[PDB]
Amino acid sequence: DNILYSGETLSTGEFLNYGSFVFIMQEDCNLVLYDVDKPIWATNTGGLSRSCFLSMQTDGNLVVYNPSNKPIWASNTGGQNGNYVCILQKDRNVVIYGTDRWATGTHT
Amino acid sequence: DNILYSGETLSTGEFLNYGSFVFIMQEDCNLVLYDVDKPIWATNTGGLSRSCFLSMQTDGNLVVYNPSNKPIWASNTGGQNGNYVCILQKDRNVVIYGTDRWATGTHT
Amino acid sequence: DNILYSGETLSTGEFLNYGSFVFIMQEDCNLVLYDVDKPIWATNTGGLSRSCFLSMQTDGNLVVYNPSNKPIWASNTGGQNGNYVCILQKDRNVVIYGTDRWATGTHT
Amino acid sequence: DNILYSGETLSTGEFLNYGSFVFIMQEDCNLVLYDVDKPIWATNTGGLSRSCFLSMQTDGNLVVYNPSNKPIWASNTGGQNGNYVCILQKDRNVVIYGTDRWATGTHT
Ligand SMILES: OC[C@H]1O[C@H](OC[C@H]2O[C@H](O)[C@@H](O)[C@@H](O[C@H]3O[C@H](CO)[C@@H](O)[C@H](O)[C@@H]3O)[C@@H]2O)[C@@H](O)[C@@H](O)[C@@H]1O
Ligand SMILES: OC[C@H]1O[C@H](OC[C@H]2O[C@H](O)[C@@H](O)[C@@H](O[C@H]3O[C@H](CO)[C@@H](O)[C@H](O)[C@@H]3O)[C@@H]2O)[C@@H](O)[C@@H](O)[C@@H]1O
Ligand SMILES: OC[C@H]1O[C@H](OC[C@H]2O[C@H](O)[C@@H](O)[C@@H](O[C@H]3O[C@H](CO)[C@@H](O)[C@H](O)[C@@H]3O)[C@@H]2O)[C@@H](O)[C@@H](O)[C@@H]1O
Ligand SMILES: OC[C@H]1O[C@H](OC[C@H]2O[C@H](O)[C@@H](O)[C@@H](O[C@H]3O[C@H](CO)[C@@H](O)[C@H](O)[C@@H]3O)[C@@H]2O)[C@@H](O)[C@@H](O)[C@@H]1O
Ligand SMILES: OC[C@H]1O[C@H](OC[C@H]2O[C@H](O)[C@@H](O)[C@@H](O[C@H]3O[C@H](CO)[C@@H](O)[C@H](O)[C@@H]3O)[C@@H]2O)[C@@H](O)[C@@H](O)[C@@H]1O
Ligand SMILES: OC[C@H]1O[C@H](OC[C@H]2O[C@H](O)[C@@H](O)[C@@H](O[C@H]3O[C@H](CO)[C@@H](O)[C@H](O)[C@@H]3O)[C@@H]2O)[C@@H](O)[C@@H](O)[C@@H]1O
Ligand SMILES: OC[C@H]1O[C@H](OC[C@H]2O[C@H](O)[C@@H](O)[C@@H](O[C@H]3O[C@H](CO)[C@@H](O)[C@H](O)[C@@H]3O)[C@@H]2O)[C@@H](O)[C@@H](O)[C@@H]1O
Ligand SMILES: OC[C@H]1O[C@H](OC[C@H]2O[C@H](O)[C@@H](O)[C@@H](O[C@H]3O[C@H](CO)[C@@H](O)[C@H](O)[C@@H]3O)[C@@H]2O)[C@@H](O)[C@@H](O)[C@@H]1O
Ligand SMILES: OC[C@H]1O[C@H](OC[C@H]2O[C@H](O)[C@@H](O)[C@@H](O)[C@@H]2O)[C@@H](O)[C@@H](O)[C@@H]1O
Ligand SMILES: OC[C@H]1O[C@H](OC[C@H]2O[C@H](O)[C@@H](O)[C@@H](O)[C@@H]2O)[C@@H](O)[C@@H](O)[C@@H]1O
Ligand SMILES: OC[C@H]1O[C@H](OC[C@H]2O[C@H](O)[C@@H](O)[C@@H](O)[C@@H]2O)[C@@H](O)[C@@H](O)[C@@H]1O
Ligand SMILES: OC[C@H]1O[C@H](OC[C@H]2O[C@H](O)[C@@H](O)[C@@H](O)[C@@H]2O)[C@@H](O)[C@@H](O)[C@@H]1O
Repeated sequence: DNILYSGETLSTGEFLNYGSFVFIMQEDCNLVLYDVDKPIWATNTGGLSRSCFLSMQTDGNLVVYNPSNKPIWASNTGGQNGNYVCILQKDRNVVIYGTDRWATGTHT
Repeated sequence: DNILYSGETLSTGEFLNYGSFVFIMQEDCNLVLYDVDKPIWATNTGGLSRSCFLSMQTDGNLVVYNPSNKPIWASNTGGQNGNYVCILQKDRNVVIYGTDRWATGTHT
Repeated sequence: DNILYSGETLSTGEFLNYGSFVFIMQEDCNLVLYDVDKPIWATNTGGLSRSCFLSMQTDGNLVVYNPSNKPIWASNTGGQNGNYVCILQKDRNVVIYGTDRWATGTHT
Repeated sequence: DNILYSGETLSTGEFLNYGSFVFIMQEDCNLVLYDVDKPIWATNTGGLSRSCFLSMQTDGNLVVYNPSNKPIWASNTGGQNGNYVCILQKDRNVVIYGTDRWATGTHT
């Protein structure tokens, strides 16, 4: 999938993907955007811990947590509580949008 | 694709899709969300014109336009100018989120 | 997903999808190919049973089974035992190909 | 897309993708299967030419050609003329299946 919704987490080894782009939460705690095999962007936090998870929070903050729940890296975009999405876009940009402004209200 | 970015248009017959969900801009100008063959939601504007297109504007407004560029239906969420996305989500909700709060800045 | 591999089954309500095309195993036991809301092809076996499942067998036969495991419809392409795939193609054709002729051998 | 149909070609830089798997026809003429950034399989023909293209032929043969149309590598599965598909499967195997055994005949 190419979208991480607020309230969701990407566990170790999990990722967002689109075409040849992979945004992965690595086991060495480095969050990396790859274009095939080339690292395009990273949090540069590899080695600081093991088995981190990525959380797209309801306050709009994207945070990498270690098992002890200490924040290793954050987008520092926390703020208003609502619904947000982190998207790995077709143009290779990873963007956080929010909050929701309109909906059809057809959610199950 | 399941995302319509601001600055984009879905021409007549074009759509957003995810699994069995299809959000289509029909030729009879009705914008309909289908779950397989069942209409789940619609703007109920079929017959009011022919060959309409759907525009996700930079002001956050989702508008259905007829060829003469007159708005047939709108979400009425127009406002701040920026970047927005209209997503046909995995939970079957069609939602508009915006503006962008953070990005890796890796866009080509 | 747009591929049903041999050894797999699509339970009631499950489907293959690609763009606006949905090949679904309905609860009324009718196997239907939809292009948005229009039925393009069907086995025309709706009502003959309830809760059927679709099986892409290892003998290359695509069979619709009722709960009592009696074949309601079949492609009648059963034959050589091997690996087959039933694909809902981008050109809107649903095709069974097989057997395998070559592989990288990189399966987990 | 995760399927290369017979009669199609993947030009230089083009690829098949599924999840974190990328089967790419590189500009250095090496055909490589990547699992994120790790090479899982390759034809090991990098440097033998520039700007090769991958062809899934109607005779069931998968061939890497250089601009001068000389075969750099082949699966050597050429044979019966018909319809074939090369699939980058969900189980990380890249497999060629063919020929077609059955179809709904709903192709546009
Ligand atoms: O250009 C962005 C960024 O790229 C490089 O950082 C990304 C790499 O950071 C670390 O070196 C690792 O996390 C590495 O990950 C690979 O190696 C790991 C250790 O062998 C392995 O566990 C992983 O599976 C993966 O293969 C990242 O690829 C670096 O150039 C940065 O300076 C730069 O900002
Ligand atoms: O915020 C007040 C509201 O909170 C609690 O309900 C939360 C749900 O409210 C609605 O049903 C939806 O907004 C639902 O979320 C869906 O729609 C969103 C956009 O409309 C979208 O962003 C989500 O992804 C999802 O599809 C909320 O989850 C509850 O306490 C209510 O009583 C209260 O009024
Ligand atoms: O429950 C939501 C909504 O569903 C129904 O409206 C959707 C239908 O609206 C019109 O009837 C048409 O636009 C129809 O579209 C189909 O028929 C067209 C005309 O034959 C055809 O051109 C299209 O390709 C399509 O097959 C929509 O499906 C209705 O029950 C609403 O009351 C209700 O709000
Ligand atoms: O707004 C001021 C800015 O406007 C003009 O540039 C617009 C581009 O600015 C950045 O490069 C990006 O924001 C780019 O959009 C990409 O990133 C967004 C999030 O960062 C994302 O929502 C988009 O989808 C896209 O990936 C903008 O397009 C120009 O006049 C600048 O000089 C000026 O500073
Ligand atoms: O052109 C192909 C084929 O189309 C038509 O058959 C498909 C329909 O067959 C039955 O009528 C039903 O299975 C129907 O399914 C819909 O209705 C069901 C009952 O209301 C419902 O449970 C399903 O969810 C679905 O909405 C199929 O759509 C028919 O014209 C054939 O002659 C023709 O061969
Ligand atoms: O047929 C003889 C063989 O059968 C049993 O092994 C079956 C597996 O054999 C290989 O490992 C693979 O073929 C594997 O299937 C993978 O590759 C196929 C193409 O190579 C592909 O179609 C499949 O989808 C899958 O990716 C088979 O599952 C076993 O009894 C062996 O001892 C015996 O030699
Ligand atoms: O385990 C499979 C296979 O892996 C390795 O071969 C794959 C690599 O082969 C060559 O080294 C290159 O084609 C390389 O491609 C990368 O480097 C290129 C040159 O810098 C660059 O142009 C490409 O974009 C790409 O980044 C492949 O990755 C090797 O270990 C084999 O022995 C082994 O069989
Ligand atoms: O082989 C004899 C036949 O060849 C020429 O027609 C080729 C087309 O024939 C059918 O229309 C289809 O098979 C079509 O291919 C579609 O269906 C295939 C399975 O049925 C599938 O594999 C393909 O991907 C495609 O969807 C062929 O392309 C022509 O000379 C005919 O006159 C002649 O009888
Ligand atoms: O080290 C990374 C950042 O860690 C902290 O920010 C994370 C926290 O921010 C907000 O308090 C909430 O969103 C919390 O849920 C979240 O954990 C700060 O120290 C920040 O400055 C760091 O950049
Ligand atoms: O008939 C549908 C709506 O049409 C108009 O709104 C559309 C316009 O809204 C803003 O002015 C901008 O976003 C424009 O680009 C857009 O066309 C209004 O009449 C509204 O009340 C209607 O609901
Ligand atoms: O009624 C549909 C078809 O049912 C039977 O064929 C299904 C069986 O075919 C082969 O025997 C095997 O592949 C079995 O696994 C499969 O169930 C036949 O009666 C056929 O004539 C019908 O068309
Ligand atoms: O060097 C790779 C292979 O090249 C040749 O095979 C490719 C040719 O095979 C069949 O003749 C047809 O499918 C042709 O279209 C195709 O180009 C052979 O030399 C083979 O032995 C090599 O392995």
